[PDB]
Amino acid sequence: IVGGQECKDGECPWQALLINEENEGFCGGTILSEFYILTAAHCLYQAKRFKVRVGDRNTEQEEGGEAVHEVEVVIKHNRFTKETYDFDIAVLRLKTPITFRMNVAPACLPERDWAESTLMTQKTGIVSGFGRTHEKGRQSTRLKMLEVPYVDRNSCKLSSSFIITQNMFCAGYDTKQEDACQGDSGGPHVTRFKDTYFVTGIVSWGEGCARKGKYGIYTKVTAFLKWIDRSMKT
Amino acid sequence: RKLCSLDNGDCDQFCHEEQNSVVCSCARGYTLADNGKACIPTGPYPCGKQTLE
Ligand SMILES: C[C@@H](C(=O)N1CCC[C@H](N)C1)N1CC[C@H](NS(=O)(=O)c2ccc3cc(Cl)ccc3c2)C1=O
Ligand SMILES: [Ca+2]
Ligand SMILES: [Mg+2]
Repeated sequence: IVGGQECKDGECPWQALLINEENEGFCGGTILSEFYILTAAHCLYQAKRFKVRVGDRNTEQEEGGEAVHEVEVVIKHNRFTKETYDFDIAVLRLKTPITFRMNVAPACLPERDWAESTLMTQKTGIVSGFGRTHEKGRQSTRLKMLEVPYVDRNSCKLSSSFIITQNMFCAGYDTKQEDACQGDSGGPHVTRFKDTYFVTGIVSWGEGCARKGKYGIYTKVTAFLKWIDRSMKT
Repeated sequence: RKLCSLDNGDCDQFCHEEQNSVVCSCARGYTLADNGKACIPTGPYPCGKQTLE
């Protein structure tokens, strides 16, 4: 995350972190239930064997609230394409159930119609992760969050050098130096409604980080609510 | 603005218009209160809430 601020104690409990063989984070995820994680399809080709860490806010030290879970089943959308990044979504089933606690809790899945008319018409959403704090820097050792304005669909289309499909949406700033970045992919985009946070997107891609005339591109969760429900049963 | 378009129909969470009337509902892990509008967490760590303990 470029700009924004630190997630303070208990503020981002749905954040998950995918860690490689060296125990280093390479992507994010969203906790949906005791057995399921939401992530990006493109994150699956960034490591061979990986696990999931929950409850962490500072990767420099183990304070005691962190827990690691192995992945039982990887459910990747069969329509994902590296060429356009369309259908950038995956669901992970864990071997053991997550223990909800301070800094560990699921985000709410909304219903499709209501989410589109009421959540996605709000002024902003919240993106979070352990990714880079600048386009060329190293990954953040602290979990960060950032408020990002929803961006008009037409304006986003005009600004992009790659096709913006109906399975995607745009959020962030034209020129202001705040955006998601490398390592944040797969993580949560949530929208607050009366002190309750609902998952509205998955961190997907951007032409670099926080560039002028450029926005952040997120997988549109509402397009995949039935698919998610089906993945959480089978 | 009428029904679900006027302040979310007074609902805490989901709002639906059924036969020209407001109907509220809640996410999994909440139950609708007796007033038919508020959403009550059924147990510990309900979805979408920042943790306090
Ligand atoms: C255009 C796209 C790319 O190479 N693509 C996507 C279009 C299709 C093409 N085949 C691959 N790119 C360019 C490099 C960039 N990688 S990044 O690590 O800087 C990155 C990753 C995810 C991001 C998410 C948000 Cl919301 C904002 C900024 C981000 C920056 C990246 O993703
Ligand atoms: Ca830690
Ligand atoms: Mg910009």
